[PDB]
Amino acid sequence: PSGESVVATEAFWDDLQGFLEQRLKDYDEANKLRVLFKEAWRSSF
Amino acid sequence: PSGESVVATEAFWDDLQGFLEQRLKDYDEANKLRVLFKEAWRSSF
Repeated sequence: PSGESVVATEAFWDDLQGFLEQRLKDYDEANKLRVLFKEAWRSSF
Repeated sequence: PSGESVVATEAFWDDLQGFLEQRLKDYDEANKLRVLFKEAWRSSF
């Protein structure tokens, strides 16, 4: 992986939010960041 | 943690990029995303 196709996966963002949940201790906030970061990644194109 | 003060830490973003490195298998790409996502988080304010 060069680092893109995996980022384009729901699995990536699920685990990404999983990490966010671990650190932030908040599902909803981690969810907000999952979306925000994914949209930022979308703007990376 | 409500999910913000930890996100405001370099440690958070370091581990965040660590996760990105694990999945993406690329330090530079993971770094790009660390910055991008952090700037997105900045725009969350």
